[PDB]
Amino acid sequence: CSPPGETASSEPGTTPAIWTGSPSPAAPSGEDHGGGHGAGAAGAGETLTAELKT
Amino acid sequence: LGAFGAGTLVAFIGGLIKNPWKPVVPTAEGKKAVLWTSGWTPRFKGETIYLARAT
Ligand SMILES: CC(C)=CCC/C(C)=C\CC/C(C)=C/CC/C(C)=C/CC/C(C)=C/CC/C(C)=C/CC/C(C)=C/CC/C(C)=C/CC/C(C)=C\CC1=C(C)C(=O)c2ccccc2C1=O
Ligand SMILES: CCCCCCCCCCCCCCCC(=O)O[C@H](COC(=O)CCCCCCC[C@@H](C)CCCCCCCCC)COP(=O)(O)O[C@H]1[C@H](O)[C@H](O)[C@H](O)[C@@H](O)[C@@H]1O
Repeated sequence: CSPPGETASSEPGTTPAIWTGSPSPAAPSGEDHGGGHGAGAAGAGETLTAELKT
Repeated sequence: LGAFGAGTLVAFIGGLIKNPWKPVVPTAEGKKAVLWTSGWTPRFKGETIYLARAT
């Protein structure tokens, strides 16, 4: 006997889309954070960069 | 004798017997039995399982 499911079905297929993972509910109960500070405002954390352009 | 033998053999063996289809492996679709899963089963939705090489 042959297994029930095989063969292409003459269907070409499509290139897999770039993977975009989601946050981890099972492992992380909440959303992890980076830098910490007092941040008495809307929220900036302990990490804020800048780029100087000409 | 028959009842005692049945009970004693059940007592011996029941230690060994393990339900292979007890849902033990956590999965994005609820706990599942081991044979239905592997390291590639997404433990949570959208989980990124990298094809990591074994150096
Ligand atoms: C949760 C869990 C695993 C629980 C289980 C517990 C566990 C791990 C183990 C124990 C479980 C079990 C299997 C318990 C029962 C053990 C067992 C086979 C009991 C049988 C006893 C019984 C039910 C008797 C029913 C009444 C009846 C009709 C008795 C007459 C017929 C029988 C059974 C005769 C047996 C005769 C007998 C004990 C022979 C033993 C053979 C041996 C090693 C030696 C014989 C022997 C003897 C006995 C001498 O006294 C002696 C004295 C001086 C010189 C020489 C000898 C000699 O050669
Ligand atoms: C004549 C005997 C009449 C009784 C028939 C025996 C079979 C009936 C089973 C009914 C119980 C099912 C519901 C409740 C129970 C349930 O759900 O358990 C199941 C497993 O059934 C058990 O309980 C242990 C089974 C008992 C051993 C039976 C051995 C077969 C018999 C037929 C052979 C000896 C009898 C004499 C005949 C031969 C005569 C010789 C001349 C699944 O395991 P699991 O959910 O993982 O839990 C695990 C725990 O069991 C486990 O002890 C523990 O070790 C952990 O593994 C745990 O993971």
